[PDB]
Amino acid sequence: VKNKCVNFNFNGLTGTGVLTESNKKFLPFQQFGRDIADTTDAVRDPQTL
Amino acid sequence: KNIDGYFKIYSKHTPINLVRDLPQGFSALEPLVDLPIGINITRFQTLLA
Repeated sequence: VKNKCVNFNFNGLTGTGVLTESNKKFLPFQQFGRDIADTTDAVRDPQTL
Repeated sequence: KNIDGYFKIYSKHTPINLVRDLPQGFSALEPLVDLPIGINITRFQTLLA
């Protein structure tokens, strides 16, 4: 579910946020993105890439 | 590279026109594959056709 306040855990990361589609293109190896403060801001969805 | 019980491989396929020596430049090395081998490796040899 996207664009909605949901408590989520991807691969057990945990946290609360708003899931939105991202135009940024991860490199194939990467799974987790992070912000300047080393806080998780972007993730790669486990079930569907 | 072998780290934390894992054996990782990197790659790059940059095209160059200077045959003499190593080109000034910057190619990053992405992690191609990861595999959990984990050996206390001490020696090294290459195989030439």
